[PDB]
Amino acid sequence: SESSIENFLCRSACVYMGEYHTTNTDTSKLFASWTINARRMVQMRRKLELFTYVRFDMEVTFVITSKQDQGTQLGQDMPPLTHQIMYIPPGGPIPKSVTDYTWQTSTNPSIFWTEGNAPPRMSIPFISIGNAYSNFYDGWSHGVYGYNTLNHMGQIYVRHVNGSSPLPMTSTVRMYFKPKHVKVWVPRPPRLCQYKNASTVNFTPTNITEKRQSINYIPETV
Amino acid sequence: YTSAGNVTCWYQTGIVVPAGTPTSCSIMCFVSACNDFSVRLLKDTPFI
Amino acid sequence: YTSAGNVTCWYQTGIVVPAGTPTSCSIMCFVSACNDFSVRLLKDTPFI
Amino acid sequence: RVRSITLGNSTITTQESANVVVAYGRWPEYLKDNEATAEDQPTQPDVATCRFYTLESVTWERDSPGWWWKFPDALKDMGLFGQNMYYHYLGRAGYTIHVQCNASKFHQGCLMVVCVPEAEMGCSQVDGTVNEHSLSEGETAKKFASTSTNGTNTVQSIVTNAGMGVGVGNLTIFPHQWINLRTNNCATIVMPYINNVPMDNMFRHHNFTLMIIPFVPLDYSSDSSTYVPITVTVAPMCAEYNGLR
Amino acid sequence: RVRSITLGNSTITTQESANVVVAYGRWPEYLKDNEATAEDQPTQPDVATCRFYTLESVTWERDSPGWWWKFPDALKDMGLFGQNMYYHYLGRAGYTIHVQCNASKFHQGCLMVVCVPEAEMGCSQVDGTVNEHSLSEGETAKKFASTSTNGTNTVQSIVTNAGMGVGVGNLTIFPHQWINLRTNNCATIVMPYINNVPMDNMFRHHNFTLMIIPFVPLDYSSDSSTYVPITVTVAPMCAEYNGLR
Amino acid sequence: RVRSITLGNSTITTQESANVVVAYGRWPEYLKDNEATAEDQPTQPDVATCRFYTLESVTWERDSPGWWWKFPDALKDMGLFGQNMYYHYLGRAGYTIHVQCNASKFHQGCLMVVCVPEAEMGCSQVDGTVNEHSLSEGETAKKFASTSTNGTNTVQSIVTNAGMGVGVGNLTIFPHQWINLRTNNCATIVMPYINNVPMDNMFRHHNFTLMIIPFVPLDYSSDSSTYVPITVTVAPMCAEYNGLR
Repeated sequence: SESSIENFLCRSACVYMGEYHTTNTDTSKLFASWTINARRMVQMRRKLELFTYVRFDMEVTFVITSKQDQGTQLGQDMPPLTHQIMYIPPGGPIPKSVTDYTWQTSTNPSIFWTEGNAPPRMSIPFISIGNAYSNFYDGWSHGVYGYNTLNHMGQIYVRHVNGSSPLPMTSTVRMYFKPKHVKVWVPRPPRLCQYKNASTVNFTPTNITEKRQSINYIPETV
Repeated sequence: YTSAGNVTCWYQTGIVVPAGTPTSCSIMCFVSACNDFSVRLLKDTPFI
Repeated sequence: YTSAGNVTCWYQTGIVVPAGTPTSCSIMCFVSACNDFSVRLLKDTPFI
Repeated sequence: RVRSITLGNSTITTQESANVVVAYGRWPEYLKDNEATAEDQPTQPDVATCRFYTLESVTWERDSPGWWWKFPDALKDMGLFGQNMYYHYLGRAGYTIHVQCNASKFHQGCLMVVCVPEAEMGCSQVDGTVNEHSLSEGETAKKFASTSTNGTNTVQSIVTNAGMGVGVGNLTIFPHQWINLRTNNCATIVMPYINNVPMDNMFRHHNFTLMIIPFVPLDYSSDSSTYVPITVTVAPMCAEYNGLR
Repeated sequence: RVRSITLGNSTITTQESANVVVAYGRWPEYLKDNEATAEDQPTQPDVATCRFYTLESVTWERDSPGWWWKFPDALKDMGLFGQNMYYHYLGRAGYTIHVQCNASKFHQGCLMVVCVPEAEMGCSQVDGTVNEHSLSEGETAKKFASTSTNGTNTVQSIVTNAGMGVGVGNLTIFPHQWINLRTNNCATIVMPYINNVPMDNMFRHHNFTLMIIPFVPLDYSSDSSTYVPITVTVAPMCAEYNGLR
Repeated sequence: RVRSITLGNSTITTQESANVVVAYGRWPEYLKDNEATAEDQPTQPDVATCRFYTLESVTWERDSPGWWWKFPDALKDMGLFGQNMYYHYLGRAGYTIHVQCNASKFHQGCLMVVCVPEAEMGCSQVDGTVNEHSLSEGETAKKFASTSTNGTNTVQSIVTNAGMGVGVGNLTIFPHQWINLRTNNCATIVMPYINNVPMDNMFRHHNFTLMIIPFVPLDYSSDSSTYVPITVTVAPMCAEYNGLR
């Protein structure tokens, strides 16, 4: 009952933590971004690799905390801060500044949230023109080995929702991810070697198991 | 220092061959679970 | 320069024997006709 | 107690005491009619795709780590089934694979024969990428190694990790068969079409991989033959392509 | 065509094509109820007496005259069945004996396996008496000799007279089985309890004797193994003792 | 799976898995009654003609071209059936022929066993004539040669032409059986009486000829026996003679 597929896979986890400012002199530090896949979380990756094909919905919750920068200026009286969390489907426009037009496109779903309230949450369906996702692909992208374009799942972007000339602030977002209504096909053996990077199956050769003293050795009984 | 059962194998007779066959040989073991197996308290694995 | 089919035989693995058996060996072929065979225009044979 | 099987203009002979593994319980079949009714009409050759194709034999010696083939494109030069790979943009098929040995009662050894879907392989250099030639050579087999390999763009082919980063004793999770020279010398595996889409292009994707791996090495004594031949025969089943009209 | 048999926490494996000799047509059983109704109440262990006990293997070489064991007291150190021999004053039981060989098709030889009730043995000195150690050593086998023996208090163990003063070709009168390396390698004998009283004390009386005797010696050639192992396994049946309350 | 057959005061043992060739579909039988009703009355011995007669074994070595016997007169010294050949002026009979080999699983070879009616043979000299001794020696076999022979009055016995001027690969047109040391070692042929008259004299006519011819020579290795014995056993069936009263 605890070994069913749902109870084994449907569990929440922190998969990305990022920081972003209201004012800066880099302009890439003004927003945070994440590409959705399940290959940079080493514990979820291994449980997912026991199968060849998967199908699930996604649920994402966001925990967001702010701070005034230790730069100099005190005595402030500020209202609570507002944030915008945008999801981009596969085949959507990507922003490059925080002032871009794509933060207003009608087909990118978006959430507006102010601090002090309950943590925000959105639910994404199975988004693929194929019939399942694949954890393993023995092919070419059209050319990269092992990468097929049916596994695109979208992106998430987060910014502040101030007006003009805002006050300096630093925020941190943590994303909690959970698959739901899961189905799996074609079981596989468990990964025996350590993972080396996030896109390949590359590995250094590993021992089959650890040694004992002799082929007869059994430890003394208590 | 286990409190578990054990399995051992012994030579009852020895291996006998005709002329022209290899002298040494090998045995292989396979393990599996039977239908009445149960598990509880999902946790994290100690291998990665 | 025939316009006929052909048959060939290939070594997939090689022959493996124990100790004390002959090394080489032989194959034999037998031919026959199946029930649907027909012949026409009796003539003289070219062998005597 | 010998059966003779004819597919098309091919004939092979097997033993009626054979054992057959149907991969996941599923026999091959046509995608029925109406996944994509209107402008996706398929066609099927059924001419000289259903016929036995026999590759070259491989030679099992005392130190042989193993062999592997990729499917398809092990058949890209095989008569009509290979012609159809160039004329058509999409296809699909199941297969029947026979593996046979020729050995005596004075030999000994043990083989695993396994069919692995999506067998993605690793590079010999951890921050490298695999080449197209090092993954397959068509109807010629690639070889596993007994130690860890080097060189650029090569599959890391140490046989204990099977090129995939797992323990090779655990490949029994896939459709597999054992050949123990003591008790049998043949193996049949029937594989259906397995993908996450109904059809696909047959040149830049390897559906599955056939592997043959000795777990107990070949042994013989005084004047037996020093090798054993292994032979592989493949018959495509229920092949189907996009319509051209 | 292999059967797997479990008695208690023991498991062994045999072939389903076995042949079984039931000694005189009689299966073992309990003395029913009322030979000695009033103050002779028995009890039965049925706990870990019904279980396979396996002795050490013996080694059959080119010049092996033979082996013998005494029953009981070949089992006086065997777990619970041996504990019950010390706690109880009277007992009885039947037995199942399996004998197995491990040999190849390049070996040859022939064994007789016989169970002899009341196998009273003679001394090496005609006006002498036999010792208790020279009759048995428990779970270790005694050995027959190929010539006539000497020394005091020893059984005269020349193998042609089997220590009993008869011709050894005539022991087929007892429950017996042949093992011909050419055709089989196993033998099962089921022995009931045979005495002239219903119960008895198990320490100063040997109910029966198991003997194993080669009639055609072991032969092999160039680089086969030079010995063959023989293995004996015993399961007590319907054991029964005097009540203690 | 062994059968034991007794004819008269003879007993032989065969395997119940035998295969039997009845020559042209016809079992032997008596010419019924009334071909020659009035003054042609026959009689039948049925005493010690129906019984197994066993000849001497022949020795199959590495270079053995083959053997042949003539029927009858291979039995002119065989007890009663031979006495009847001298007492009676006309006769007839059918036969059952068993041929057996004694070989191991480490030997190899292949034999044809064929029964040929009217096997008229040619002379070694083209303008010559064959002798009576060179056609048969009774219960001793004649031998084929591996090259062409010479000398006066001798059968030209090169084995590829079988002494008859035909190709030896075509003798399968006659009642025949194959003995492949790999799969069987025995052959039974049941021959009826075949002539163009109902009875005949048994001294100046050879009804048929039994031939045994190796097509793949005997091979063995290191310390196996260097020969293989072949044994022939004959039982006459439904013998019948002219009445004497």
